[PDB]
Amino acid sequence: LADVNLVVGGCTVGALALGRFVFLPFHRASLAKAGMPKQNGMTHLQAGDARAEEASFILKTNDPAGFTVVDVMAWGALGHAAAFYILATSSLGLDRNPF
Amino acid sequence: GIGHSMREILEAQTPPSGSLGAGHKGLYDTVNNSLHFQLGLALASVGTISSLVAQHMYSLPPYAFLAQDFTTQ
Amino acid sequence: MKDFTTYLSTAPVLTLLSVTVVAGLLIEINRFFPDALIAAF
Amino acid sequence: ATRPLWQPGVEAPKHLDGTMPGDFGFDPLNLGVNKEALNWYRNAELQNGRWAMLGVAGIVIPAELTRVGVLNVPEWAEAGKVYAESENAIPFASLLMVQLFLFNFVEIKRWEDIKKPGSQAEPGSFLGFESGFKGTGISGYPGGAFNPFGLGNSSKEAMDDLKWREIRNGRLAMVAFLGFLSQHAATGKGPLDNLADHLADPWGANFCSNGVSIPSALG
Amino acid sequence: KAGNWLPGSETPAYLENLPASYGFDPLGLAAEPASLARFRESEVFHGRWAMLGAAGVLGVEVLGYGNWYDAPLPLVQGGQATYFGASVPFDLGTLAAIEFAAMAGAESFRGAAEPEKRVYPGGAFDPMGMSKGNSKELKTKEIKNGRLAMLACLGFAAQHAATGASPLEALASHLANPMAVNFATNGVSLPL
Amino acid sequence: KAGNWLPGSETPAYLENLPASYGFDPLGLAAEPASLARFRESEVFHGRWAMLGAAGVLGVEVLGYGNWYDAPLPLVQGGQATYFGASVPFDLGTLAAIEFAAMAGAESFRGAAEPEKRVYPGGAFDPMGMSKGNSKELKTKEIKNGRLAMLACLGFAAQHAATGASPLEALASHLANPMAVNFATNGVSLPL
Amino acid sequence: DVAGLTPCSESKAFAKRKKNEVKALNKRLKNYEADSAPALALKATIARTEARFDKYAKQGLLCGTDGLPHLIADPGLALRYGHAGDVFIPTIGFIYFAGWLGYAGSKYLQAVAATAKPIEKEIIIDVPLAWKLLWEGFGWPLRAFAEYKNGSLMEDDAKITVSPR
Ligand SMILES: CC1=C[C@H](O)CC(C)(C)[C@H]1/C=C/C(C)=C/C=C/C(C)=C/C=C/C=C(C)/C=C/C=C(C)/C=C/C1=C(C)C[C@H](O)CC1(C)C
Ligand SMILES: CC1=C[C@H](O)CC(C)(C)[C@H]1/C=C/C(C)=C/C=C/C(C)=C/C=C/C=C(C)/C=C/C=C(C)/C=C/C1=C(C)C[C@H](O)CC1(C)C
Ligand SMILES: CC1=C[C@H](O)CC(C)(C)[C@H]1/C=C/C(C)=C/C=C/C(C)=C/C=C/C=C(C)/C=C/C=C(C)/C=C/C1=C(C)C[C@H](O)CC1(C)C
Ligand SMILES: CC1=C(/C=C/C(C)=C/C=C/C(C)=C/C=C/C=C(C)/C=C/C=C(C)/C=C/C2=C(C)CCCC2(C)C)C(C)(C)CCC1
Ligand SMILES: CC(=O)/C=C/C=C(C)/C=C/[C@H]1[C@H](C)CCCC1(C)C
Repeated sequence: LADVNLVVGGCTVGALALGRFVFLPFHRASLAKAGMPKQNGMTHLQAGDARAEEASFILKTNDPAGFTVVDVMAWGALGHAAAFYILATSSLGLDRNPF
Repeated sequence: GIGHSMREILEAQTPPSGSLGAGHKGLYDTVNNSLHFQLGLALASVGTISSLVAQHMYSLPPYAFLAQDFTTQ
Repeated sequence: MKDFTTYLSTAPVLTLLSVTVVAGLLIEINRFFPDALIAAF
Repeated sequence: ATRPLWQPGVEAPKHLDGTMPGDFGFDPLNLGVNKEALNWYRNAELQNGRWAMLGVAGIVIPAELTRVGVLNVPEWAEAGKVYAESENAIPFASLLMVQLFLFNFVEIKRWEDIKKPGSQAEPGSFLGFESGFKGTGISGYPGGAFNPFGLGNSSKEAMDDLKWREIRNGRLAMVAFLGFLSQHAATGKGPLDNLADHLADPWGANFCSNGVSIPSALG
Repeated sequence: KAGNWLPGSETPAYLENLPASYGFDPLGLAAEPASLARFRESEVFHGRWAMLGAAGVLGVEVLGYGNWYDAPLPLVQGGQATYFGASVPFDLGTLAAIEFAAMAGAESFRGAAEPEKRVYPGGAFDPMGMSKGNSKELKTKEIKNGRLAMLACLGFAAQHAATGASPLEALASHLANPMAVNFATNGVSLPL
Repeated sequence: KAGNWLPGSETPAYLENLPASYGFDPLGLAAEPASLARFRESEVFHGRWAMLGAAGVLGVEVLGYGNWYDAPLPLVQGGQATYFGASVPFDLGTLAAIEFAAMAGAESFRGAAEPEKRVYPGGAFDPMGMSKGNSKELKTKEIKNGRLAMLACLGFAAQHAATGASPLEALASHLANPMAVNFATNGVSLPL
Repeated sequence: DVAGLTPCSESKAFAKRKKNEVKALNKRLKNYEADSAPALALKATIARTEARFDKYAKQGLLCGTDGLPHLIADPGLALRYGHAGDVFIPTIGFIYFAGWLGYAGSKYLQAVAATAKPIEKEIIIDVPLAWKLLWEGFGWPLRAFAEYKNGSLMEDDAKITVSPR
């Protein structure tokens, strides 16, 4: 029924646009309020966990709004999940209405 | 750079009016530092799941010709 | 007489008399109103 | 203090003394030891007595008139069912809900009056009618709108006497209504019918021969 | 304060200077100042949303286009929605997507401002300039109208879930016989 | 005062200078000045509305155009409301909405004025300008006529609810047999 | 019918059970005289059994597939189908009597706790005081509610001893 290309592309573009222009302020505020995980009062890296060091390929990006590549993958994942949910629900031809 | 911090979530689960007191402040360290706390939580969950498994395998047999085997059930 | 009444007021004597009175009352209730399964009023 | 008591020779409890109307020192269960509880029970007694007086009047007067011949009304236990089978009879559930809705407002207002007598007299509460909602200082005796004829307002002793008459009549009507309930349940007849049947043969027609008060199992 | 919700009672001190306040808080939910501020903002927002919903529910039926309960049925059974008679060329998926995006942007803009701007932003939402003149009375009017609309919306939902009619039909049926057509007569509200 | 209600009673002092005052207040509803002012305005308004209603009830009947009880009857069970022997093209919904809007505006403008202007507003409301020149006697006549009209309206309602006939028929029936046709004969007013 | 239950009046198993019990009693009775003591005792037992079965069927009790009476323990369900006397009314009756005894004991303990020697009053009960308090315990619901609304029915947590955590 629904075009996989059009639905997937539209959902991914919409999710990226929402996460880059709409949900970016709240996301940044929540990230600043939460911060990195801490154990006994200090971050995992400070306690001695070398593998807990934040990756450098996300510390700073050329994007003016700070929209990192990980942000792209997260929002794209949400967009694909919604797109495939729509496609799968539209593929079924049964009556799920409680009426 | 993305995800949740369990410490902040626990420190934020403090209902106003002080009905629960300080709430869950310091619980993250109480669970992470103590191995017995984690073992107790894991044992409670595992025991409950074992009971759930026992209650679901007889009412909803998942293996073929299992309901006919009265001894095995 | 005062000492006798005081002895009759002790915990064991009073307990046995109270249990006997309650048991007797229940026995007579069941004797005159037997097989009372529900409270039919 | 030295007023008549319920049981001559027995001293009245200290929590009762002799100021409330109908104070006969009767409290063998010591239910009114607490002042707040005693006040609530006093208000409850007044309400129960007044409602019982109204009900007993509405049950005896129509029955007495019906016995004579003028004004034919059914027996009180069947009055509710008689109206139910009427043509334009209002549904029982709807009627009960409407009565409860109106009583909710009036009873809640009286409840606030019990907690604080001058509560309903708060300026601006109503459309100028709150001025007449100030009590007389004692919950359960609200002048103003009520008591339009001003009976007992001549002096404080005159009001006290009327209060005693009211409490005695209320208690008598309460006991009378309980008797009506028991009599109809034991004997499917009206109060006047029971009274007439008893006078015909008091030794052979009473509660000892109705077959309900005295269980048949014992005999 | 202007009001008391209970003439013979004492009201909380934190609900004295608030507009459209009657001291109603028997459960003491707004005891905390932060919770009180959040409740005030949420109450105004709920009142506005309920006012719009009540106006729409009554308008769709008064104008003769159907009831609020049957409005989304033609769109879920396998057709197109209707607005004033015209056929809208949108389905459930597209409608949900557009509404989600628009509401997300609008609410994100509203929720990212100052606490007072999140409830009373007269910079551009007051073109008529009615706030610059006795704003407390107007605020009281808005809150009371919103409260009435909230009660009306809950009434619409409960009445339909109990009898299955519609607001206008329910009102007409009740007016036909108030003594025998009300909540006490249906076999749902009263367990008889 | 000019009157005493109860020849030998002691009338209240707050009702000594008011027009058409007979000292009638056994329940003491006007003890407070605010309540007295509100009740005075309400009494004058009620008298005016009752005079208008009684005049209309008598006019529609003496003119052979119908009774007051059956006036809204043709609107129900179909439609069409007659006026002066003509026909008005309006239904119950439109009539109710028009009356509600007009009355709401008029009363809102009247109730928002000063306390004195809410009951005695001269100027534009007195085209003939006869208010000036001792208005106490005129006010007394107005209040008394209003009280009489109020009693007349209550009489119309009670008489129709008891006997079942309209004012003129009831008057003619009583005049025909003043001894056996009154409130005592009907089995409603006097039971025993 | 509430939960697939058939009234004992129309229950075939109930009637069969009554018939079998009476049959066994008559079989035992056949081995005696007509006016002897065992015969009279057996006849009395038969009469009691018949009366019990008739009363159970007349009271409106519900019987299951096994033919035995079943009780409905649920307000509303028992109130609308006429089974309030199964658990509801007995619950009220118990609660009342239990509260009566508990309140009488509480009042006696609190009254003797003010005496100079309360332990002796506990082992050697004061019969007149106990009798008076037992009589006063009949108004236990009113007294308990009044004490609760008064705040005297409870002890402050800061005045009760507690373990050192
Ligand atoms: C004091 C004391 C103290 C100590 O310490 C202890 C003791 C001893 C406990 C005590 C005592 C107590 C008592 C006695 C009580 C009682 C009460 C009552 C009886 C009430 C009633 C009460 C009663 C009441 C209200 C009633 C009311 C009634 C009514 C309304 C009626 C109604 C009606 C009518 C009209 C008619 C119709 O057709 C029917 C009807 C519907 C039916
Ligand atoms: C902002 C601004 C600013 C600028 O500057 C200016 C301006 C423009 C003015 C503005 C705007 C405004 C607005 C928008 C407004 C709106 C409002 C509304 C809508 C309301 C409603 C509101 C609404 C409401 C209240 C509603 C209500 C309702 C109701 C009661 C209902 C009732 C009912 C019911 C229940 C049921 C039944 O069966 C029926 C009925 C009977 C029907
Ligand atoms: C003063 C005092 C004081 C002391 O202390 C106490 C006491 C005793 C309480 C007192 C007294 C009181 C009283 C007497 C009251 C009464 C009132 C009234 C009657 C009103 C009416 C009032 C009345 C009124 C408004 C009326 C109105 C009327 C009207 C509108 C009519 C209309 C109409 C018309 C035209 C015609 C058409 O077709 C129909 C209709 C539509 C129907
Ligand atoms: C740089 C630049 C830019 C931008 C660009 C872009 C926008 C790109 C992109 C891209 C993209 C577009 C991305 C996205 C992503 C992500 C993704 C794509 C993912 C995913 C996936 C998933 C996670 C899935 C899953 C699943 C599966 C596997 C199966 C089924 C189920 C589900 C769905 C769950 C601009 C021009 C503005 C500016 C300048 C330059
Ligand atoms: C039925 C309904 O929903 C509201 C009715 C409101 C009224 C009558 C308010 C009236 C006035 C009063 C007494 C105070 C000031 C404003 C008014 C109009 C003069």
